[PDB]
Amino acid sequence: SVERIKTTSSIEFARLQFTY
Amino acid sequence: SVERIKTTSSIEFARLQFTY
Repeated sequence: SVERIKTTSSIEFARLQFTY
Repeated sequence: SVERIKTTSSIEFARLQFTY
């Protein structure tokens, strides 16, 4: 089966992850 | 008297508050 990945417009969660 | 609450499109101030 085939699907589409939905991407959030906000990367700041991952940047907060990196900083923390 | 009634009014409408205006919400900012950016939540990262509160997330920075939490992390800090």
